Amino acid sequence: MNDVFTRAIAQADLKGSFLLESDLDKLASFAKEGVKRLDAVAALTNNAPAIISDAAHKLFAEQQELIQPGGNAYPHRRMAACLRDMEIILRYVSYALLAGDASVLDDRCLNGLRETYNALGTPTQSVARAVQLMKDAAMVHLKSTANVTVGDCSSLYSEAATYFDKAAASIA
Amino acid sequence: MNDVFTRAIAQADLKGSFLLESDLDKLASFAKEGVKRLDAVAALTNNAPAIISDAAHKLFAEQQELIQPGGNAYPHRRMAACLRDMEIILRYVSYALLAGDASVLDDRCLNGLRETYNALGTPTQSVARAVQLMKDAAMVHLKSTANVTVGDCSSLYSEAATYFDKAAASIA
Amino acid sequence: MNDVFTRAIAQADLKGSFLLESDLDKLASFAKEGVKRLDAVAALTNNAPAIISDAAHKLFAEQQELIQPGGNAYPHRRMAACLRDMEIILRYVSYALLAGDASVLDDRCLNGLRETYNALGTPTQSVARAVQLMKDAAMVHLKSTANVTVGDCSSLYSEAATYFDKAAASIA
Amino acid sequence: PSPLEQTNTYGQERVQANAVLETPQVTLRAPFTEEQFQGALYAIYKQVFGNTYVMESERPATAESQLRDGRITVRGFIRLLAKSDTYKARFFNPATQTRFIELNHKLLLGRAPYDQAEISRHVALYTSQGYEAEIDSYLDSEEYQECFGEDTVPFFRGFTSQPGQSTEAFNRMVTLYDGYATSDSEWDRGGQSARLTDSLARSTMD
Amino acid sequence: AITTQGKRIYKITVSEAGAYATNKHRTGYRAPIRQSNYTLTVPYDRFLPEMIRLHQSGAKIVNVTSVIS
Amino acid sequence: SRTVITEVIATADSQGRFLNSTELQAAFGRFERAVPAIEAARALTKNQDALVKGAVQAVFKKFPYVTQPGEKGYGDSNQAKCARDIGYYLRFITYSLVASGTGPLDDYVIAGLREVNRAFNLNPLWYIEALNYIKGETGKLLSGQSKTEALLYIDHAINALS
Amino acid sequence: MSRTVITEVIATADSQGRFLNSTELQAAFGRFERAVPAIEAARALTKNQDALVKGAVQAVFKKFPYVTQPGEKGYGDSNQAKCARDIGYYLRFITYSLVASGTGPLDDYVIAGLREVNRAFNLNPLWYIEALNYIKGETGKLLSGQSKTEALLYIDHAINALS
Amino acid sequence: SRTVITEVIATADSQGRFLNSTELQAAFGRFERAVPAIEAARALTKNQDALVKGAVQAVFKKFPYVTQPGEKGYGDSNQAKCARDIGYYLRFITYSLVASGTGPLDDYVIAGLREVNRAFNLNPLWYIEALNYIKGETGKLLSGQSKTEALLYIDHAINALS
Amino acid sequence: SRTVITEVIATADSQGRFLNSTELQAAFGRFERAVPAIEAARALTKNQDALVKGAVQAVFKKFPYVTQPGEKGYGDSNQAKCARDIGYYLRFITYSLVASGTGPLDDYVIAGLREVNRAFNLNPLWYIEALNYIKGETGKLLSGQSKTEALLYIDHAINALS
Ligand SMILES: CCC1=C(C)/C(=C/C2=NC(=C\c3[nH]c(/C=C4/NC(=O)[C@H](C)[C@H]4CC)c(C)c3CCC(=O)O)/C(CCC(=O)O)=C2C)NC1=O
Ligand SMILES: CCC1=C(C)/C(=C/C2=NC(=C\c3[nH]c(/C=C4\NC(=O)[C@H](C)[C@H]4CC)c(C)c3CCC(=O)O)/C(CCC(=O)O)=C2C)NC1=O
Ligand SMILES: CCC1=C(C)/C(=C/C2=NC(=C\c3[nH]c(/C=C4\NC(=O)[C@H](C)[C@H]4CC)c(C)c3CCC(=O)O)/C(CCC(=O)O)=C2C)NC1=O
Ligand SMILES: CCC1=C(C)/C(=C/C2=NC(=C\c3[nH]c(/C=C4\NC(=O)[C@H](C)[C@H]4CC)c(C)c3CCC(=O)O)/C(CCC(=O)O)=C2C)NC1=O
Ligand SMILES: CCC1=C(C)/C(=C/C2=NC(=C\c3[nH]c(/C=C4\NC(=O)[C@H](C)[C@H]4CC)c(C)c3CCC(=O)O)/C(CCC(=O)O)=C2C)NC1=O
Ligand SMILES: CCC1=C(C)/C(=C/C2=NC(=C\c3[nH]c(/C=C4\NC(=O)[C@H](C)[C@H]4CC)c(C)c3CCC(=O)O)/C(CCC(=O)O)=C2C)NC1=O
Ligand SMILES: CCC1=C(C)/C(=C/C2=NC(=C\c3[nH]c(/C=C4\NC(=O)[C@H](C)[C@H]4CC)c(C)c3CCC(=O)O)/C(CCC(=O)O)=C2C)NC1=O
Ligand SMILES: CCC1=C(C)/C(=C/C2=NC(=C\c3[nH]c(/C=C4\NC(=O)[C@H](C)[C@H]4CC)c(C)c3CCC(=O)O)/C(CCC(=O)O)=C2C)NC1=O
Ligand SMILES: CCC1=C(C)/C(=C/C2=NC(=C\c3[nH]c(/C=C4\NC(=O)[C@H](C)[C@H]4CC)c(C)c3CCC(=O)O)/C(CCC(=O)O)=C2C)NC1=O
Ligand SMILES: CCC1=C(C)/C(=C/C2=NC(=C\c3[nH]c(/C=C4\NC(=O)[C@H](C)[C@H]4CC)c(C)c3CCC(=O)O)/C(CCC(=O)O)=C2C)NC1=O
Ligand SMILES: CCC1=C(C)/C(=C/C2=NC(=C\c3[nH]c(/C=C4\NC(=O)[C@H](C)[C@H]4CC)c(C)c3CCC(=O)O)/C(CCC(=O)O)=C2C)NC1=O
Repeated sequence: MNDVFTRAIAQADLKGSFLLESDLDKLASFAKEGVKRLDAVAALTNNAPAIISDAAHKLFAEQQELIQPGGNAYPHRRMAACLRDMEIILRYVSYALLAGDASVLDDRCLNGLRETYNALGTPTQSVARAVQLMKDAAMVHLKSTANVTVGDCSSLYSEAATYFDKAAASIA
Repeated sequence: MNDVFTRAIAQADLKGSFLLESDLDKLASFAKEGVKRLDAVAALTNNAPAIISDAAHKLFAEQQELIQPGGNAYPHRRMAACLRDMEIILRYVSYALLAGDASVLDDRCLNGLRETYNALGTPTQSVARAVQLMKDAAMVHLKSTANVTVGDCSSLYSEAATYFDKAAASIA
Repeated sequence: MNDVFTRAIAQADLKGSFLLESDLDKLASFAKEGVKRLDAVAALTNNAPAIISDAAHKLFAEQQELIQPGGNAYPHRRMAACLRDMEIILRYVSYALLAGDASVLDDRCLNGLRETYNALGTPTQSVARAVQLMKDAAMVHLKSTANVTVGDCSSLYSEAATYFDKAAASIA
Repeated sequence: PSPLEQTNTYGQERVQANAVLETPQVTLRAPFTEEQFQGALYAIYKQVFGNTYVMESERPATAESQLRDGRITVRGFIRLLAKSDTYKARFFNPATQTRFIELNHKLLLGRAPYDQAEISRHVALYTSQGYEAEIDSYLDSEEYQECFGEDTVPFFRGFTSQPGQSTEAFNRMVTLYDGYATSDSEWDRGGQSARLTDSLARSTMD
Repeated sequence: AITTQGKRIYKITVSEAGAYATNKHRTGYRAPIRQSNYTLTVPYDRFLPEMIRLHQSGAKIVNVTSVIS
Repeated sequence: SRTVITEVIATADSQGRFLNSTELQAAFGRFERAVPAIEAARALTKNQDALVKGAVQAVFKKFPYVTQPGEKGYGDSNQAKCARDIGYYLRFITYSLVASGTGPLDDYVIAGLREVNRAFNLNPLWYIEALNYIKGETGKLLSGQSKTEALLYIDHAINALS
Repeated sequence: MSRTVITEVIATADSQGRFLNSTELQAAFGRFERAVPAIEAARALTKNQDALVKGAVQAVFKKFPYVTQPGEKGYGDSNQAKCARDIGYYLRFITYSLVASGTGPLDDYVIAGLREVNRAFNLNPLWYIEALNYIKGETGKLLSGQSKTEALLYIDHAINALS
Repeated sequence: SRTVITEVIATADSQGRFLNSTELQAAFGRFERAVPAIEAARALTKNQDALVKGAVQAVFKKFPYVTQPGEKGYGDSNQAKCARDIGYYLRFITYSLVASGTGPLDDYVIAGLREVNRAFNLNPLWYIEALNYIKGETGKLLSGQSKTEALLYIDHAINALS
Repeated sequence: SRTVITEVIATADSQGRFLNSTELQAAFGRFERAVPAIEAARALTKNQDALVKGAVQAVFKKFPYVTQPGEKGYGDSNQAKCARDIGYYLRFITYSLVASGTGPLDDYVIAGLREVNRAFNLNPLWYIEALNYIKGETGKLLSGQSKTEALLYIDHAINALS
């Protein structure tokens, strides 16, 4: 389970050379962006109830067969599992965001989810669509400037979007 | 774990509709005759040591390749496993009878026992023959009406016979 | 586990007969040579750390592409794992020698290690030269009669040879 | 450098389970705060029930409150949790007793069983003294205690050589883990069939 | 357990005598060193195995009191 | 789900022992208690739409501000969802009555209730009010054995809500 | 999976994550030195198994003759054949454990599950107790010295398992 | 691997919450100290070769008796190996600086050093005086908080070797 | 309660080992963040009364249907207890700022919050909105860092309320 720094260390060790000065500069730039990254992670943490709820209402507006009798999340426990998997996906993406790279998900969170949802009979595309709706809600919250030092987190918005979309692809 | 009544509720929720009138009338008829099934399983349980003793006695009467060295039940441990195997088979079928459903029997005994015996080298037809001796002794002790009021229990005998039938089919 | 005497008794049960006089003859021969067996196993135990050390020396001199970076022994935790591996495999083959029956080797040592190493990325061929260097180092101490009465153990010597041959063909 | 690259944890991620070798055990020793009360509880819950989600209404408030006071060790709370009906409903209820014992090994010792002789002995114990006796055997087994302790949360010690452990346990729990996502409910049909029995069959003979 | 015998839990007060400490040191401190004196709650059902395992651990019982009667 | 026979089976299986007199007595008791429970099931079956509409309008009486725009009760589709939820509750109560226990009810609503309540801000007091109205009106629809047992199912669900 | 001296030695040494110390090597030597009298006992008991089994049959008949009465489970030609086969199995396994110099063969082969056999088949151990008592009475002259007490130990272990 | 961000991320994952003030505050501290530590590691890379070769010579000036023909220290490939190993030690120290966590040392060299030394009879004290040499130079070649943290990491490296 | 150094010492005693870098850096983090939290505590010390009052009026305002007679909002003792509650919460918030951690706030209000919330009909969202008001004035009273961590602590209080 690697961050940008730890991974960089890993491949630098793989070539068996010292860290390259340019790599040092990239890590320094990451250090510069660290405060923005912490703002982003804190914002993601703060708006967790609102984001999970809003994603739920979009999902349920656009799909109803999930809640139909026998629908893949029909009972209260099963609907709760439906929502809590999407929130745990948010959990792990936030984890990667603070960690600064997308290794942690493919390491542990989405290591074997495909076969799990096939075995559960879960339609993958539904989980994917939930992921993009989570993405929409998340970007909506992150573009907010509430009580934050103004700047340019466009890199962070794009990179969290990469998290979301690659996780959604891995769901498939 | 599911019984025929529980499976009826299951289909009721699968269509999402309330319990019907005809099927609930059938359930009431089952409830009034539940005493019959209770008496049948009571006869099974009281005569269970006798039933297993007689079935095993005729089992070793017909088959002799087991008591000989290299037989599937030669050492005390192996035929002990055999004996408790028939014991467990009859016990789980009695559970199925109380449920009226083989789903408990399937979930307990038949989820993975056949490949278990394949790995062990145990032949299945021997176990099926043991099951049929089980049914012979069981119907002998149950179709007797000693110390109990007499009545029509052909449905109960048929249900127990069919449950041993599906058990034998699953194992072999 | 199943020692040589245990294997004799097991095959006797498989044929369901008493021991032959010739059986007791081989078993008495094994019992009388057990003293030389104990001398051999003591030779193993006394030099075991030394043996694993110099065997590793010949291995890594023979194969330099591993201690260097990018090798599955580089990060020096893999030093610990590798050394423990030689230690434990020599320990189990010592167990096999003492018992005189390679069964315990097969069970406790090499039931499924091939998949273990392949799923770990370890090239087992290296392990095969590892164990043959192990025998090369050990046989010197075995021939060492320092502080022990001299004698012929060509039977024991060949037995250990075939033991490590089993280990080689196994892990290969 | 080598023609082929081998990173530090490379074995950890090529095997389906990496973080378990990195994620530590948890202990609850001295009076402490609600935050990691619930943290340790969630860890234990994901641990013991094979990555099945432990639904909130299922938990006994009295047992966790008593553990909060500490009249019991964590081991006693594990025992009481094993006595919970929902535990049997998840594992004892839909699965065969051999598959039951394999799952119980995985979830109470973190490792697959060593040999089919262990399987036979443990089934014999279950047959002789009912359900809870086998669980009490695991939680009273000495290697569990000395390896974990009265106050340590059980974890997956698989993918890690245990003192005098069979070479088969690694392979079996590799086949049995298959990631975080693998739940052992009555669904997914994997917690019902005894995946290990075929491998265990080879152990008795040679 | 539910039986009249199964109830009547008995409190057990345990001291890590020198024998237990010597045993634990040589077996290895795979668990944190906890203080010598500690009370433990043990029902009738598992009453025997408690001081059995403590005796194989080398520890000795301080005293035992009965919760019920 | 969990019906008296199912706990009997599972418990007997636990200790690895056959059935005994006590569990057969419990099964017997279930068998005679089923008939009043079946009658209660019929009574709640033929009154379903009135049950739903009365509960929704009682919620209106105690919680009319909920129907105000910008809140949950506002919206025709929202109210269709309210009625559908209450109908699901009553159907599971019927399953509970026919089950001689709370097995299916627990399994299909009580497993995961407060979680969704927090999720969509679904106040359990709303459903407490709805089931209190159902209790009051079943005070008229039913009588005697069926009334009392259906009341115990409904107020068990209520206490689970609380 | 039979328990013997060397096998339990290997298991214990594997258990502690250690090699074989002085104690296990000395125990192995003791096993080698004690095997030869066990070998003599096994061979001598192998020679004269016919007389032992027939005398055991008549002795168990003499102890409780009522089992041989008609209408009892002991009466019958098949019953006699089974008695002879069973006692032959006992002496087979006792010689086996003498050879292994450990009760483990007997343990696994008979002592595993014997009790449920006796309860499910009403075969009270008393008849097999008498059989083993006759075996010890006859072997009190068949063997000598160490082999005598060696055989006595394992047959009495079988008795204690039966009792 | 192991580094303050990674312990935080694990103890928030395996514990199952969202992060609060303490851990993000630690992240603030790490992301701010990066520049001192990172330029320090840059300097270490900038002066590494003198460090390693003078470390070899320092060992010999303290351990000449290990060098004579007929004992372990004698040997040309032996020498190349000596420089190689101390090179990795310096290297992993640099990685530790970059990660701002004692992790890389733990994962690679502190993981299982003791028994491989016992296998090869490698006296850790050798590496200890090599690192003492290293700290003697870094006292001058580096300044302020950077020399502080570098000294701290190499001290913990000795404590491992100790 | 616990401060950051409390987890520091608890962990270090848990492994029974001496403190390495990371927890000492946490000690820093706390020390340099102390001052901003210090003026945050200063401000909250000066402003408390109006904060409590405005919380009372705001919760009466955006929840109008609780104010009228016949429910929780009506009854003088009710809003007296509201005022004492808000005073206690923001005092624990000051404690959180001083401790630079959730310790006092958590172990004083957060423990057992939900079961009390439905054990006395006290709607939590009442308290979420009270703390939202408190955010309302603190968005003007404080500035910079003090504002930032005060915001975070009141956010965590809300999050545990939510
Ligand atoms: C592990 C090797 C092995 C042993 C040890 C063995 C003993 C043995 N003999 C049996 C039958 C029997 N054995 C006897 C002999 C009895 N008659 C009396 O005098 C005495 C109590 C005793 C002999 C002294 C009899 C009469 C039966 C018939 C029981 C029946 O089938 O009803 C059975 C029950 C299985 C069956 O009835 O077919 C066993 C286990 N069989 C084996 O394969
Ligand atoms: C209690 C924990 C804590 C947090 C979270 C925190 C945030 C924080 N973010 C900062 C800078 C910043 N913060 C942001 C992020 C914002 N700007 C835009 O991008 C977005 C609207 C928004 C993203 C959420 C940016 C972009 C900077 C300046 C850095 C840069 O532009 O590269 C600063 C420095 C203020 C300055 O010197 O001007 C702080 C203190 N401080 C803390 O003590
Ligand atoms: C605690 C367990 C339990 C037992 C043992 C029990 C015996 C029992 N079975 C009954 C019903 C009965 N059960 C049977 C079935 C029996 N008769 C048939 O011939 C078969 C041989 C056999 C079943 C295989 C019959 C015929 C009745 C009476 C008819 C009826 O159900 O009304 C009744 C009610 C008789 C009455 O109300 O007048 C009793 C007391 N009841 C129990 O609650
Ligand atoms: C603690 C367990 C134990 C051990 C270790 C043991 C060793 C041992 N080996 C002996 C004889 C012997 N030992 C050996 C074996 C050695 N000579 C061969 O050259 C080989 C190089 C080597 C074996 C690999 C031989 C050949 C004899 C002579 C006995 C004979 O004539 O067969 C003796 C009797 C005389 C003496 O004291 O040396 C002992 C005690 N005895 C024990 O009770
Ligand atoms: C029961 C006895 C037993 C055996 C047989 C055994 C083999 C074994 N070696 C392993 C890892 C390993 N094994 C090795 C050694 C190999 N790699 C290099 O190529 C060397 C040349 C070569 C040594 C011959 C290494 C370096 C690892 C570390 C791989 C990793 O951690 O990912 C593992 C996985 C986890 C572990 O135990 O460390 C097993 C199970 N383990 C046991 O407990
Ligand atoms: C460690 C990381 C992690 C993963 C990978 C994970 C997946 C996961 N999903 C599960 C069940 C579930 N998961 C879902 C969610 C999906 N199905 C529906 O189609 C929804 C549309 C969709 C949501 C987007 C549902 C509905 C269930 C309940 C199915 C059942 O078991 O009956 C379970 C069973 C847990 C238990 O109940 O004990 C797991 C482990 N959970 C985790 O904690
Ligand atoms: C076996 C099941 C079980 C029982 C029986 C149980 C009772 C129980 N109450 C306790 C203390 C306590 N008891 C009380 C209640 C009293 N103090 C005042 O508030 C009230 C006037 C009064 C209640 C009417 C309090 C407040 C504490 C702990 C003090 C604290 O929280 O610091 C404790 C010790 C520490 C604790 O867990 O709180 C136990 C074990 N807990 C259990 O898990
Ligand atoms: C709940 C579902 C379930 C059941 C009931 C079950 C029975 C079962 N049979 C087993 C093996 C066995 N089963 C038998 C019985 C067979 N051999 C005899 O000769 C007969 C021909 C035949 C029985 C009629 C034997 C002898 C073994 C021992 C394996 C062996 O020695 O090869 C074992 C493992 C060994 C042990 O229990 O000690 C189980 C658990 N397994 C399950 O998962
Ligand atoms: C297992 C069968 C099942 C049940 C029981 C169930 C309850 C349920 N009702 C819901 C929506 C709803 N539920 C209500 C009803 C409440 N809100 C207030 O206005 C009323 C006072 C009160 C009615 C008494 C409303 C208005 C909605 C729509 C808005 C929302 O909560 O998302 C939702 C969220 C998803 C959706 O339906 O769009 C669930 C899970 N869902 C199920 O699949
Ligand atoms: C498991 C299902 C079940 C329930 C729920 C149950 C309650 C119950 N108790 C009864 C007898 C009764 N129960 C009570 C007790 C009540 N009345 C008093 O005023 C108190 C308010 C209260 C006691 C504190 C009384 C007074 C009677 C009638 C007289 C008698 O006890 O014989 C009756 C017979 C009346 C009828 O059938 O309508 C029922 C149904 N019985 C059951 O088999
Ligand atoms: C990155 C982590 C890492 C570690 C910990 C490490 C230790 C290490 N030291 C080795 C050799 C060695 N290293 C030393 C110690 C050095 N030479 C002595 O002269 C000096 C006192 C001292 C330097 C100051 C020695 C004596 C050997 C044995 C050389 C041999 O016998 O072949 C070897 C390989 C065996 C060989 O091919 O010679 C390793 C793996 N290697 C690593 O890559």
